[PDB]
Amino acid sequence: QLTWSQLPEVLESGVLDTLSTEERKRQEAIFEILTSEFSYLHSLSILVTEFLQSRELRATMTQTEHHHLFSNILDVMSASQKFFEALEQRHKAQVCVEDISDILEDHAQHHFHPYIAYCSNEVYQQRTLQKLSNSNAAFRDVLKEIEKRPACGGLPMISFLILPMQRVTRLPLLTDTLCLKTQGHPERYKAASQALKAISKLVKQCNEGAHKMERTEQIYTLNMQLDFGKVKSLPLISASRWLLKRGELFLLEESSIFRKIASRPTCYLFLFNDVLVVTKKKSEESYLVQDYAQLDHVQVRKLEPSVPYPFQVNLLHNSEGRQEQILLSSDSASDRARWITALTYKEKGELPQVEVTKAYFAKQADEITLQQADIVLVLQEEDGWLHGERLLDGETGWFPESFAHSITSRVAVEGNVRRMERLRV
Repeated sequence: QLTWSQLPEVLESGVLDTLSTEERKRQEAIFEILTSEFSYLHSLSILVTEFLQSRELRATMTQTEHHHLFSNILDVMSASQKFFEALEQRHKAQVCVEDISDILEDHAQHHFHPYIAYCSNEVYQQRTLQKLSNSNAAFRDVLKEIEKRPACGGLPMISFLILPMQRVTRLPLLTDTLCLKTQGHPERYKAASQALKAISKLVKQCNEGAHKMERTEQIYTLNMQLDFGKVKSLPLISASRWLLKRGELFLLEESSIFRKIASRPTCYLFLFNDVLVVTKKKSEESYLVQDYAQLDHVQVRKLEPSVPYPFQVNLLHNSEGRQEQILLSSDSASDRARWITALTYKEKGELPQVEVTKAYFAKQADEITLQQADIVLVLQEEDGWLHGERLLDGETGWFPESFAHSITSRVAVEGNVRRMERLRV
């Protein structure tokens, strides 16, 4: 609750009477990094004490399941503590802290490596929790009882496990504000900038690691599931191929006008960044490929209108070297837009800006996870869904428009745009 200005030691010193307002802000900026860091470190300790070190929870899982669930949280927690400790000594030593940029850069360059591993392991962590919740009875019971305990603060385990990822994404914002407020001293500003570059570099490494691990898992898992026996074999595995969107769609026939809303034939699409694969789902883990085509040679178009939201996918060069047209429909206007936006994947400042109001977690390959106060540029709006590019890292995704509110005041708008340029890769 207390701010640096309200801090008892700062009052007794009475440095307030003679101190530039910008410096008061630099000290509040440094104080925010330390105060935010402690709350996270405390939240990490709850995760370690109530969940990681729960013998009963370990008893419900296997030696291997525990590693995926919790990962190197002990290593990540240890990294956070040493960092807070360095910052704290500076805070205790003097009423007005000279610099913390040296600690910011040093830790990001040499001691923040655990975050990259922890962030990259998210794909496994998520699937491990889901498998445990859906099919492990013993797990569900024990976790609820731990969640009921007062220390968790009636926060669920998942929200603790996502905290390291959230902090590292916000570290550049806190360091940025410092750079803005360190402009007054020339020598310090350069060091503060050194920090943002190192801090922003670390986020890039964590973001890339998450993508490499997640796409590598998807390409191997999908490679087994897609059965290319009937058609000309296509090598799916590649270190470059990733999944744009997957989904079931309704097959449309022009032969019959009188369609039904029951027992409608369907097809399942896997759309990769460079290839579209048309399959028909046999099991939950087998899909029989019917055709495929390079995204260079795929056209998409809305169909003139029941079975609403129809669209036509044209394979100009198909698996057999020929041309084929697929007529599909979806029962969601927003869903059709997401398929067209993906299928046209190959194809500034006047971009409407929105600010996240409620944390949103991505449920699909299209979507982009967003936490509160994240800014997102808006690219397309359809049926209550916004296709947008995250201001912090440039990642683009869909999310419901209900989680954000329009920012119209230019002074804010152009501030975020000028601010995004500073952290732009």
